[PDB]
Amino acid sequence: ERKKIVSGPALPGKLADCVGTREESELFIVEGDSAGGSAKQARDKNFQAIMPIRGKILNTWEVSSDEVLASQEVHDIAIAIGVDPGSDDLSELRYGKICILADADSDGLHIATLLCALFVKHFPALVEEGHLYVAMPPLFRIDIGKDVHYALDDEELETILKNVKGNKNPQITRFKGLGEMNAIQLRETTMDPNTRRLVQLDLDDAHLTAGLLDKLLAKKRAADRKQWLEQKGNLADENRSVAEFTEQAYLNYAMYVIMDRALPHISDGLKPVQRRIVYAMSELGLKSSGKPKKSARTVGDVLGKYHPHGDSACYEAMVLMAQPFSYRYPLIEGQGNWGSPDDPKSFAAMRYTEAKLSAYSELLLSELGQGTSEWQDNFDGSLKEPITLPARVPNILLNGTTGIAVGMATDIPPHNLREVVKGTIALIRNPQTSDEKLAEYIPAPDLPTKAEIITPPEELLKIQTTGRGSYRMRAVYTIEKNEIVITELPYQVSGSKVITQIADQMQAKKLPLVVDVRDESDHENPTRLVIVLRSNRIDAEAVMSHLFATTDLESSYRVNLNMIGEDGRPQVKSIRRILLEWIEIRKKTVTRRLQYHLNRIEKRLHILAGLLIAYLDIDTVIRIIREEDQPKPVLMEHFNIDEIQAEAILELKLRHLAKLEEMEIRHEQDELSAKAAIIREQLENPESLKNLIISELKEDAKKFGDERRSPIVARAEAVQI
Amino acid sequence: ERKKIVSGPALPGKLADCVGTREESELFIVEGDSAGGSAKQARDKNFQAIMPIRGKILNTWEVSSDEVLASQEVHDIAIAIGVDPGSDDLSELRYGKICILADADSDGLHIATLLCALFVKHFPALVEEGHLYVAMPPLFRIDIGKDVHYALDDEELETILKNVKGNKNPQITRFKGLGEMNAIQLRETTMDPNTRRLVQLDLDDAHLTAGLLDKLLAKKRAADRKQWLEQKGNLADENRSVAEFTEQAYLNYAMYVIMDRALPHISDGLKPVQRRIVYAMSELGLKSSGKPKKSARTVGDVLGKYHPHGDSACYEAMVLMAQPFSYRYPLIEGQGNWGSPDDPKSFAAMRYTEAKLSAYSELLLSELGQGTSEWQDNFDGSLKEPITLPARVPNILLNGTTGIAVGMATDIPPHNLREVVKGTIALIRNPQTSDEKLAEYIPAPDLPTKAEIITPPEELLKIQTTGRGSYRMRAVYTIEKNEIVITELPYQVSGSKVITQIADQMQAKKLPLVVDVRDESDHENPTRLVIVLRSNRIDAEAVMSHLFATTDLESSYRVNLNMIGEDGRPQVKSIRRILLEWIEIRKKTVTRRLQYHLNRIEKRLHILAGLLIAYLDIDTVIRIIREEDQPKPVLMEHFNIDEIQAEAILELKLRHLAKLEEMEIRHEQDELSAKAAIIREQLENPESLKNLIISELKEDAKKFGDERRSPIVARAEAVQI
Repeated sequence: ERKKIVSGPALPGKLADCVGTREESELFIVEGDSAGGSAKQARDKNFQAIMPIRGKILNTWEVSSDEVLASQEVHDIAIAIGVDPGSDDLSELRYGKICILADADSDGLHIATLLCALFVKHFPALVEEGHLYVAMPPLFRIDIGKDVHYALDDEELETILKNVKGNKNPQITRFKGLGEMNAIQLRETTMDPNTRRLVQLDLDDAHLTAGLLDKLLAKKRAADRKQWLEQKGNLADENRSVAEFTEQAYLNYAMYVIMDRALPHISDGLKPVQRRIVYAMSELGLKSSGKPKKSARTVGDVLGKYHPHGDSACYEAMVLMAQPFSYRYPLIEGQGNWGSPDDPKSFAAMRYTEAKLSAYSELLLSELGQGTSEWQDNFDGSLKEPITLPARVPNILLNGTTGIAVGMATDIPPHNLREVVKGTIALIRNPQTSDEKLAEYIPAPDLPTKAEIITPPEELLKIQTTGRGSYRMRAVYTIEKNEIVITELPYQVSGSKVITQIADQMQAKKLPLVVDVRDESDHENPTRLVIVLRSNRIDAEAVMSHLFATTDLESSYRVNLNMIGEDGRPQVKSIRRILLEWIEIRKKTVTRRLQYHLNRIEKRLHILAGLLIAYLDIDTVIRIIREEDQPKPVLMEHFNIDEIQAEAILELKLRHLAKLEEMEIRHEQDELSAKAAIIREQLENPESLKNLIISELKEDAKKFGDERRSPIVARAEAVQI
Repeated sequence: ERKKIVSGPALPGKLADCVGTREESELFIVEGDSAGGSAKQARDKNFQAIMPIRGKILNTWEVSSDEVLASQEVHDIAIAIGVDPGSDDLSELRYGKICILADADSDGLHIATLLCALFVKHFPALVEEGHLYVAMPPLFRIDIGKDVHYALDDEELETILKNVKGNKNPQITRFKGLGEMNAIQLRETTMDPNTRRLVQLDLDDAHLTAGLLDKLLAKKRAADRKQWLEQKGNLADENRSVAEFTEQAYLNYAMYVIMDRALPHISDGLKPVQRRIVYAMSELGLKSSGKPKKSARTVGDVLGKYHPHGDSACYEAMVLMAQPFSYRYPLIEGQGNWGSPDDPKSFAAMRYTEAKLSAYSELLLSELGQGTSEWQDNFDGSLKEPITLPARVPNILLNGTTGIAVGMATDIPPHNLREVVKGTIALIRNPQTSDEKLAEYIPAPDLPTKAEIITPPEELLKIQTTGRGSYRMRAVYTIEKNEIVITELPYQVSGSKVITQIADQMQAKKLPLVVDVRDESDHENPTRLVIVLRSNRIDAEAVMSHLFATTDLESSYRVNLNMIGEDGRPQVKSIRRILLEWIEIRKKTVTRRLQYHLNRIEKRLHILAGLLIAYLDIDTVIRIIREEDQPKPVLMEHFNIDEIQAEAILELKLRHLAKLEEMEIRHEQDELSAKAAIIREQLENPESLKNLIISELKEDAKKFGDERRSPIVARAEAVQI
C-alpha cells in the first residue's frame, strides 16, 4: 500500500501533471538530466504528464513487493500511476498509457530494462492490460546542410533520402541521445501521437518472461547470464514482447560496458579508450622520435573527438600505459611525475606531465594507413576511427589487462615479447604444437620487475591450458651484515605498504629480531627496502620466510584469460588458443597490407613506363612544354601516354626533367617489378604468406624485444611465527 | 607533546627517511600527487628524507598549540621533525634543514604559505634558528629542439641563452609545476646541493611577521585582507624574510583564484574559462551562421589548449552562457537539452548537446584579428591566447556575473543592451552626467524573464551609486475563474520548487483556500503554474499576497558590483564608474583597430598604384610575362615599380590581367583614399574618435539590442497569513 493522496498534487515539483478522462492521458517516465527539461516543454499539457527520474532506478527484480516501496523512486512511481505494487487492482490507475522515454544508447537501454523489470515484477496487471509502452527514440539522424532530420525506422530513412534531390550530400548517423534534441524535435519524434513511434509492450507468457528476466537480472543466474553473453555477445547492436525488448536492450548495455571497462579485443589487446588514446596521439603526430606534448593536449583531443566520457577516465588510462612499473611494454612515454609503485594512483595532473607514443607503439600503428583496418564513425559522425589496430605482435599477452563489468572479469598478466614470438612462430609452423610444448617457449608471465615467480611448472601449465588459476611472486633480497636488503618487489606491490605491514608487526611485538625498517630507495637505488636486524648472528632467511608468509613480500595473482575474440564474443581462452586465433587475424591484416602495396607499386610502374618513354625523347618533351599553351594533350598524342602519365611528366620541374636519368628510372622499375612479383606469390601461396609473417615477427622481436625480467624459481613454502 | 617514538620507524610508509649526523640531514616536505614519486627518486638517501603530503594542510594560524596536534598532517610533521608545537626545545630536531618543495603556480604558492604559517605559529624557534628553507622551483623553462633546460633565475637564463649558438630558436616559458619534471631534472633543479637554489627563511621581527600573517590568514582581518587585495592585486606575478615570501605567495594564490572563480575583467565581462571557451569556439570556426558541433568538441579543445582544469568546470561554464534563462544575451547556442529554470544544473552531457557561437558573441570577437588585443602564452607555451577580448559593448553589465573566492564576492545583474548603450553614449558626450541622470537611461537591471522588479527608484539608485544593495522581483499572473495563472517567474526561481513550497503549506493546513497546484508548462506555455482556489468568489490577490510573502514567487537579489578594473585591481564600482572606465578601454581598442586598418589600406593603395601603371601599358606587361623567363626584374626596371608591386601584377592570372579595368582600379583607389583620410583625422582628433564610437554603439544597439523584459513596477508589500 502506497501513501494515500485524496487532496492536493501528486508528487508536487516532480510530477508535471496533465489536465485531462484519464484513459486518454499519458505519463512519460524520463531520465532527468538527459531529457527532463526538454520533455516538459515537448509535451501537450492537456493529456501528457512527465515524471523525471535522476539516473537509473534500482534492480527490483528480486526485491519482495512487501519491501519494494522502501525505495523512493519506486514509491514515487506507484503514487504517480495510482497502483500498489503486487496488486492487480487498476481502478485507481491515473493514466491510460505509462511510457518509458529513454535514450537509444547503452545507458538508455539499461534504464529501459530496469523500468520494464519493475513493471513486470511488481505491476504485471498493468502490463497485462496493455498499459505499458516504450517511446522509441529515432534510429537515424540525417544532416542536410544546416537541416537535421530524424528517422524512427528504415522506411522513414528511405523516404527522407529519396525526396531530397539537389545539391547537398546527406550524412546519415546512428542516433544516440535524446539530450541532443531541442524540445520541438523531441515532440515531433517521441511525444506527438501523430508522428511518434510508441510501442506497446506485451507480457505474453508470464512464466517465460520471468524466466528470461531471471537470467538477465537475478543473482543466482550469474552462470546462465555469463553463458548467454558468450553465446550472443556478438549480436549486441505496434506491439512488442517485453521479453524480447529487454533481452536486446540489456544485451546491448552489457556488451557495451564489458567492452568499455573489462574485456579487450584479442586483435590488439586494447579497450576503446586505450585504442582511442593511441589513435588520437598518432593523429596528433606524437611519434616517439619527436617532442612530447602536455598530456592535456591528448586528453582534450580524445574527449573532443573519440571518447567523450570524462577527462579523468581518459587520463587515468593514459597514465597506466605510461607507467613502466604497470605496463610491461609502455605504449606512451614522456617527462613528468607518472607516479610510482609505492602508489600508482598518485601522479601529477595532465597539465604538467608530458606524453608521446613509445617506439613499441609502432607495432600497433605503423600499418594503420595501409588498408589493414576496418573503420567506423566516431561518436557524432564527423570523423572515422579504427575498429581495431593492425597489431604486428600479440600485444594482448604482452601488456595484459584487468577489469570487470556485469560479473564478467578478466585478468591477463604481461608476458615476454621474445618468448611469445617464439611460441607464435612455433604455432604458425605447427598448429598442433601441444600446450606442453608451448610452455617451453612461454614458461610463465613476465612482469615489469626482477622479483621472482615461485609457482611450480605444472601449475603454470594448468593456468595456460585452462585460461584460469593463480601464480605467486616473491621479493628479491640479499643479506649484508645485519641487514636484509630488498631490491625487487612483486608486481603491483607497494614498498610503502610493505614497510607499514612490517612496522605493524614490530609494534604488535611480533618481530623482536627486527629493530628498524628503512626505505632507502633513491635514483642510485630504484627499490631499496632495508630490514635491520638485532645483530649479524640472526638467521635472516628465517625472518624473510616469516615476512613472505605475513606481508606483500610474497603475493598471489589471479589469472582469467577473458577477452573479445575475432567473432565478437567474450570467451576465456588458453594461451595456445589465443595465439592461434591471433595468427589468423594477422594473416588477414598482412594480406590486406600486401594488396595495398601491390596497387601502389603497379600505379608507380605505370608512371615509370611513361617517364621512360619521355626520357627516350627528352628534347621533344622539353620543346613541347616550352612552346605549347596546353602541353598535356600534345604529349599524350605524340608519345601515346595517358593523362596520368602526362601529368607526372609535367609535374616534374624543368630542372628535374633535365636531371632525369634513364638508369635511375630503369633501376626503380626493376626493383619495383621484383617487389610486385614477390607480393603476388605471397598472396597466392598461403605457405609463403606464413614465411613472411614469421620473418617479420623475428625482426620485431629483435628490434622491440628484451630479456625476461622475472626469473622463475622454486622456493620453500613460507613459514610464519 | 607529540606521540613518542624510541623504537622503530618514524611514520612508516609515509616518511622515506635518510641514513645520515642529523645536522647535515635534510627533510623535504612535498605535495604527494604532484611530486611524491619523483622526489623520492630524485633525493640522495644518504642525507635527504622526503615526506609527501596529500593536498594542502589546514590553516593553523589561529589554531591553539594545545589543539593543533588534532590534525594528522600536523601531528605527522611534528613527529618527522622531532619538535613539539609551541616548544622552543630543539634538542630532538631530526634534520638540520626542513625544506618546503612546492610548485611555482597558484596551488604551490598556497601550499608554501600554509606550511610557513604552521612553522611561524607553532615552531617559531625552528625558524628563528634558521632551520626552515624553501626549495625554489625553476623560474623559466627553455626548449631547444628536443632539449629541455631550466633556469632558476634571470642570470641562469642569460647564461643558457648566450652559450647556445647555431641553428635552433630557443623557446622560453614560465615554469609552473614540478610534476612536469622527471626525477633527474627534479634532482638537478631543486634537490642537489651543488645545483639547487635553496632559500633560508628568516623570522626577522616576529611581531611584524605575525602582523603580516594575521592579515593574510586570520578571520578577523577579513576587512584588512580585502583592502590589501584592492591595493596590491595588480602586483600578483641566500636568505629571505618569511613575511615577504608568504605575502607574495599568497597574493599570487589569492589573485589567481579570485580572477578564476569570482571577479571578471571589466573590459569584456569574462573570467578566463569563459574567455577561453569563446576564443576556442572562434578558432574552431563555430560562427553563428554555420552548423553547431557537439559541446564535447569545444570542451576538448579548451581542456587541451587553454584551460586544462577538468571537463566539468569547462562544460558547466558553457551551459551557463547557453541558457536563455541564465544569460540575458547568450554567448552560445545550439540544439540539445540545456536544462531549464526548474533546475538549471540538470542538463544533458556534452557528448549530446550541440554548441556554436551566438550572433551576439560577434560583439566580443569580430575585432580580435585586427590588432586590438594583447596576447600571452597559453598554459604550456605552445600557443597564444588573448588576455582580453575587444568588446564592442559593456558586456560586463549585460550578462553580469556571480562568484566568490577568498572572501571576495561579486554579484552583477544583467542589464538591457539598449538602455546601457544610451547611458554609455550620454557618458561619452558628457562625463559629468550625474548618477541620477544616468538612472533615467538605465533604470534597473533587466532579467531574462518578464517577471517584475518592485524595488523603488530611490533604492535602485543607491544600488547603482554605491555598487551594492538588493532588489526584489515578483512573479506575474492573471486571474481566470477560480485559478491563479502564473506565466513569469523571478530570475533564477524554479517553478518546481515554488510548487513544492505551496504544496507544503497546503499539507501544513496553512492554505485552506487553495485546493490544487498544477504545473501546466509546455511548448505552447513556456511557464504556466496554476493555483486552483475553492471557488470564483475567493479574493485571489489576497492569496497571491500571502504567497509573495512566504514563497519564491517574490525573491530578493544581492548586488555587489565587484570586478577587475583596467588597472588589474579588484574594486567595487558604481554603474557610472564602470561605464566611464569601459569607455576609456573602448577608445584604446578602437584606436588600435583604426591603426590596423590604416596600415592595410596604405599597403593596398601601394599595390593599386602599381596596377594603374601596369594597366596604362598592359600590352607591354603581357609581352614581358609571355617572353621573359624572369618577368619580375624586367617589369620592375621598365615600369619603375618595386618587388611588392611586381609580384601583385604577376599574381594575377593572364585572364584577370586582360580583364583589368582602369576604372575599377581608380574607383578602389578613390574609395580607399577617402577611408584613409577619415581614419587619420579620427586618429588625430579625440572628438571625432568619440563620434565614431557613438555611431558604432548605435548600430550595435540596433542590430543586437532588444526591448526591456522585466518591467519596473510598484507593489503593495506582501502580507502573510
